[PDB]
Amino acid sequence: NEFSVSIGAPQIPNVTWDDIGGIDFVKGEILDTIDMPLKHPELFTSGMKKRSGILFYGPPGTGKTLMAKAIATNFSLNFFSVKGPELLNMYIGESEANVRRVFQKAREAKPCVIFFDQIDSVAPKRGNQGDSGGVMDRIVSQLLAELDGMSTDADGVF
Amino acid sequence: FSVKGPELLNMYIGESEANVRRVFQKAREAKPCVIFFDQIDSVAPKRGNQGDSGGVMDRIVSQLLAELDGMSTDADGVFVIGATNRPDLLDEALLRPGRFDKLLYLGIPDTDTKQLNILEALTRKFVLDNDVKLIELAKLCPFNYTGADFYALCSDAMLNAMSRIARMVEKKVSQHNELTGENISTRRWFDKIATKEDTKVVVKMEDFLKAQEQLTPSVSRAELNHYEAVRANFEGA
Amino acid sequence: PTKYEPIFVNCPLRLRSGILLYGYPGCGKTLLASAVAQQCGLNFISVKGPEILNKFIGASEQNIRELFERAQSVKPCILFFDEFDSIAPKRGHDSTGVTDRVVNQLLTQMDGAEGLDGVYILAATSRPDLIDSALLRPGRLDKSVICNIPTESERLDILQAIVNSKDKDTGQKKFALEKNADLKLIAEKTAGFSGADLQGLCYNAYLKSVHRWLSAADQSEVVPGNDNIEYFSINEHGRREENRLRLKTLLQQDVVHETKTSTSAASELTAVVTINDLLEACQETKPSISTSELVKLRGIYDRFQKDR
Ligand SMILES: Nc1ncnc2c1ncn2[C@@H]1O[C@H](COP(=O)(O)OP(=O)(O)OP(=O)(O)O)[C@@H](O)[C@H]1O
Ligand SMILES: Nc1ncnc2c1ncn2[C@@H]1O[C@H](COP(=O)(O)OP(=O)(O)O)[C@@H](O)[C@H]1O
Ligand SMILES: [Mg+2]
Repeated sequence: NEFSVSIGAPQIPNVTWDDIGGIDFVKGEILDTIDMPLKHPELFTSGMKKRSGILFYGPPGTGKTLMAKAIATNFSLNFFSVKGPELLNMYIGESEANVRRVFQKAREAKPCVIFFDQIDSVAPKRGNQGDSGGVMDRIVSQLLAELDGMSTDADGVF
Repeated sequence: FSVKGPELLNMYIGESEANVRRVFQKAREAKPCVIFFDQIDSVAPKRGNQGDSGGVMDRIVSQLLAELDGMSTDADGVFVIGATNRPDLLDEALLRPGRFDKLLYLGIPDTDTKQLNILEALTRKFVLDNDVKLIELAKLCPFNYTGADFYALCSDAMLNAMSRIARMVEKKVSQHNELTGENISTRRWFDKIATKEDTKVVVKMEDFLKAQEQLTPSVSRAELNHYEAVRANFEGA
Repeated sequence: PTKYEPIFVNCPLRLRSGILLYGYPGCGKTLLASAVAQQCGLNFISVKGPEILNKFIGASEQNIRELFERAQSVKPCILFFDEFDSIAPKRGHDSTGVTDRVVNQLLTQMDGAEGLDGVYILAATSRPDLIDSALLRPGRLDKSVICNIPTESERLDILQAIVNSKDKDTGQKKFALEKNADLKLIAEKTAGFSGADLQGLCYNAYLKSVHRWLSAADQSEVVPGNDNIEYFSINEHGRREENRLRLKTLLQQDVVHETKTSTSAASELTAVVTINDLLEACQETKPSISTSELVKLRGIYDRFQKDR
């Protein structure tokens, strides 16, 4: 906890998975998908790709954000929350630094889950506009490319 | 010495009028000769909308409308020879009888060309072994075609001659055991034999048609050419 | 220009206009160019995508110029503009001058002083509509060529390469097997296959094949192991008689010094691929595209040549 408070994220994984009722073999396939690469490593200590990322697109009112912290608690994942738009900054030419920071902190916390809540805040249509290529495009395309192009070799993050 | 029109727009606040004033000064500083101007889409003056919109930028056109037209009306020393294709992208604040007239059109020759003969004449400097000129068979191309691809076809014919001599030297390498203990040292062999045969050209294989019959699609023949051909009269005059 | 040029140095006429590649989406390009890098010259400047569209005025027109300069000034060097969504999708549709002047930059950089024609050129765009630009002139880019979804038949070559190509001076296989049978349905009939099954014909199917070697039998029934302290029939006392917690009250005798064992073999832990695992894989087909797109893309393909 002292490590997480000083260097890690606030609001550590701290909930009983027992409370996420009603989800079924859907939670089965999810949980097994995040369990097996974590605790059965002989099947997974290998150079191929291994289900490094997931997204969620259900309507509001079924709890995603809760189940994310819950599954993180189920295997004591290191945890970092991108609380939406805090990647943005005034300084064109430096605002991307928080993206490199995300993989810096992930790589520093090898068994980590990285959670972009409200990802829309940094995910318009990739075919955005015929207007200017404003910062909203240059941050998101670079982020998507880097999360495709790095840690894909340094396996471990989620 | 020419305007290099796309470059040399300075971004810096209120600076770039300096580059227009400099370029026309450096032009006039040679007394007798023209400036080439690319497409005027290099400037793309476009009346304030759906683009630069005349606000955060005006600095080039707001000078070019005036000062070089002043020189043009005194009509000495320096002359314009711009190469516009897309007047729909331009405001027509130039390109008009009041300033810089003579919207001059030629079109593309339909099929009757001496330019086919001049094509042959510029495949020359490299040898055609035939006694017959054999040029006219190129007119088997469907009409309205006579673009710069004439020399893309001369390039393809030359590359075919290169491919022939390449496979010939590959054959010589394959039989190089006839004069060396092994089919080895090719990168030394060609230099130490060097029995002339120095890529002497083989246009005799007429492979310009062998390219052309593929309908080499870097040619343009679409309705866009008809669009230009009609609007040159209907609006380009 | 590099194998036969050194023996035909006279080099009569026009320089090579490089690559005007196109193909089906998501495939068919970087896997070639990154290997062509073996002979291009220096390791070429594969800059690509939006990176050109820096900011409102001037920056792209600076960067493209310094790009061509710093590419050529050492050695022959390709670039990687790929899709014209990077530059020159159309005239107009611009703001503050971001794109269209840098298009005219491209048309002016492509002349005169490339240093060596082994710059070549490389465009690789998917879906070669949305260009409508003069750079299709023969002296600006070469002839169009398609990369396309074939019949299944080359999948056998693809599969065997993927199995056997990646090596560490070892003769290793990514997914070692002895062929239980010929590819049969896999080579020629494996699914509806309208979209390609991609690497997804092997990915996850690998783990399925591993399950029949790691999870089935022993690991589902016992903890397999050998040597060291091991299990023993200690038989010291009844497990629960005086209390429910007598069992495992005593600790082990000694800590292990060290132990040695190979990580993988054909005997153990290898992938043990089978035809019926590929049958399961092709039952789990996920075609990358559907005919509802290809009916449009086919038009976009064929209309790209002979037509404009
Ligand atoms: N087991 C459960 N199954 C379904 N819903 C649950 C469960 N447990 C709690 N909830 C409800 O899920 C709600 C969360 O809804 P939702 O995930 O749409 O919101 P959110 O976390 O604010 O969203 P966002 O992901 O957009 O930030 C909680 O208000 C809670 O009442
Ligand atoms: N034989 C193959 N067929 C199709 N795709 C392949 C093959 N081998 C590798 N790939 C994939 O090609 C991708 C890169 O190629 P590219 O055509 O640039 O894709 P994209 O069009 O999505 O950028 C990589 O993700 C790689 O996994
Ligand atoms: Mg949330």
